[PDB]
Amino acid sequence: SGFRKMAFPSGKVEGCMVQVTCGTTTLNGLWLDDVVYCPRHVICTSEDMLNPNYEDLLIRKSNHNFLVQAGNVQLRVIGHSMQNCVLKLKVDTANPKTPKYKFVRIQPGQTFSVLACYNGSPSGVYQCAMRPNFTIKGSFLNGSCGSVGFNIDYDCVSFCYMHHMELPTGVHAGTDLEGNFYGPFVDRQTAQAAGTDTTITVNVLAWLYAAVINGDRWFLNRFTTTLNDFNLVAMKYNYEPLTQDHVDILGPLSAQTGIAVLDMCASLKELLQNGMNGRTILGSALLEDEFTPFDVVRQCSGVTFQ
Amino acid sequence: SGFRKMAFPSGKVEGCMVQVTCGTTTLNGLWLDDVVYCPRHVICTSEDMLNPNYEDLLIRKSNHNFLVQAGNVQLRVIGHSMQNCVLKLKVDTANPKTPKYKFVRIQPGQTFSVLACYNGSPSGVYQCAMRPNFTIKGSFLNGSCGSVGFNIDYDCVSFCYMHHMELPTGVHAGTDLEGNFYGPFVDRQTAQAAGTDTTITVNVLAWLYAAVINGDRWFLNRFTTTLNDFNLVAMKYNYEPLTQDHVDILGPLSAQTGIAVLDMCASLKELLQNGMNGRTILGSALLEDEFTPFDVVRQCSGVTFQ
Ligand SMILES: *[C@H](O)[C@H](C[C@@H]1CCNC1=O)NC(=O)[C@H](CC(C)C)NC(=O)c1cc2ccccc2[nH]1
Ligand SMILES: *[C@H](O)[C@H](C[C@@H]1CCNC1=O)NC(=O)[C@H](CC(C)C)NC(=O)c1cc2ccccc2[nH]1
Repeated sequence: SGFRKMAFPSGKVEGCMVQVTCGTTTLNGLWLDDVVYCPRHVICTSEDMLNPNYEDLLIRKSNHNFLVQAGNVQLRVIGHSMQNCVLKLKVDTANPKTPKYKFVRIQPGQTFSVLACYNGSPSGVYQCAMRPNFTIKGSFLNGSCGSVGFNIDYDCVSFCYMHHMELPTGVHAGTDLEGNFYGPFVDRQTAQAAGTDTTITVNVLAWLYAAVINGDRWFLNRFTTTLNDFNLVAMKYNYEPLTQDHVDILGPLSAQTGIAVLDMCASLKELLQNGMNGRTILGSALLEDEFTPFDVVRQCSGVTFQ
Repeated sequence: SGFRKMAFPSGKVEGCMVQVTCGTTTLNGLWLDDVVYCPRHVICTSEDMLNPNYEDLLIRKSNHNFLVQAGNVQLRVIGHSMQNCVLKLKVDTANPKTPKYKFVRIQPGQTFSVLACYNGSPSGVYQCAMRPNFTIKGSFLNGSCGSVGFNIDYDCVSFCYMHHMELPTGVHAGTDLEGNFYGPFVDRQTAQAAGTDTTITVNVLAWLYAAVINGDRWFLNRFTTTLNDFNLVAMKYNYEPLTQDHVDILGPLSAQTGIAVLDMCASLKELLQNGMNGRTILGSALLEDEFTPFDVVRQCSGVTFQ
């Protein structure tokens, strides 16, 4: 029993982190096979960062300009290219610790583990969700760029995120491993807006199911509702609209608990309309939206990887 | 910027987890050098667990009764002993992945990372605090026993916790790596009480400092207070009393932020007396007590390990 925000074990990713230095800027890169991947803004001076012409800046660079260090060892750069907002450095040595991996672009509302790194050394791990507005609520300081987000499926690491930026609102933005930003952001030193941060309704419902499974049922009420009526409440509270595919997703959880999705929608409606009256659910005084249905199932049925 | 519950990278510990089977009971063991450590209740039948005589039960066991599997490989048990509530199995093979390690017994209020495991395979990692009442608020199912808690200091893994039990209240109990329980608990299948769960006052203050550092300052008030007066509020709210050593601990954070500890105590007093008025601090509608001063500093100054 019990329900916690849980990250994937981080050992397969730890072995892939390197340090990348160009001039004075140091950040993290990901070393898979004979390629190191890092944020292209590593080539920027403090001045360049305001309005960079990355193509011109990259032109002035040669292989030997890039110091790629994996521990106390220097890798030899034999090639470089820019892909969207990521730099790919070709090196002469395949990473002997390369795990089975793929690059994926995750959808809003999905979760992943971040391995927060500095100077190519892992610092810590935590779980994040890609918000509907394509930001994450992380913990990142200067030096953290190039830290990656990932899921583990079997023995296969799916990399989905590389860290680039912090927004004025204190949230975080970055790219997939092909260098395309999640959301509207650009890699330039300007204050940028993510827009309204809507709540991941399906995730909240998953978490309510988790609560029930774990014996917290006080918020269950006598009422039911309809999708359209529920959503008419959702919209008001900046909740993502609930689709029928969302209902299909929640199906196993509904089935395991004996509680209809629309009944749970009704209980949620009351919580939105009434708040929680200074009570808690799974130790929180707020509705939590950063667990997927999958996350709930896996944690409530003790799934593993290796 | 940003502040998250963060675990240590788990790679050095992943390589130390094995599976231990005796009869039908399977759980996790920790494989360091030529010794595997696991909960002694692995030797129990469902019946035995009610009122076990571990010495008698262990007598009926021989080396060959213990199946220790590290991946698809069986280790050879050449010796067994009981130390308090932990079994030590001597095996013929030193773990080639043994990290630099020590066993420590942590104090109430300190944090550690849990690597939650099933069948000797890591499932996930999260941060916990040892509560004043010697429990932790984890996520553990049947099969999780033998999962370990740890800190990383440099390249040295300090193991501090092994999982044994879930209490009626849904919290968790276990031992140090010498097999002495944290708290009053015993390894028998009886409902056991942890007693009043007091709040780690010094940790709450650390977290308020973290909030300030991160720009959330709304709860700062115009007032100051004294230790004795503050504590007279603490006691009422089941907060651990604040000592002067606690003040010394918070010294750097006070110093970095320009906010006196007793001023912060005053702000805390108002929050205890007034609540939060449906506002949040670092994304929480509750006062958080599972970050140490050290945790705050390290996360706010990006400390690393490898
Ligand atoms: C890379 O390590 C670093 C990560 C951030 C530093 C603080 N927290 C972080 O997550 N990224 C940057 O420093 C980037 C670099 C640009 C060129 C992509 N800049 C920003 O995050 C940035 C610039 C800026 C300007 C106004 C308001 C916010 C803001 N954020
Ligand atoms: C070991 O994997 C297992 C871990 C718990 C199962 C559910 N969640 C857990 O964290 N530990 C046990 O099953 C132990 C075994 C005893 C012999 C030490 N038993 C309990 O946790 C237990 C027994 C019991 C009886 C009444 C109320 C609570 C309670 N918990």
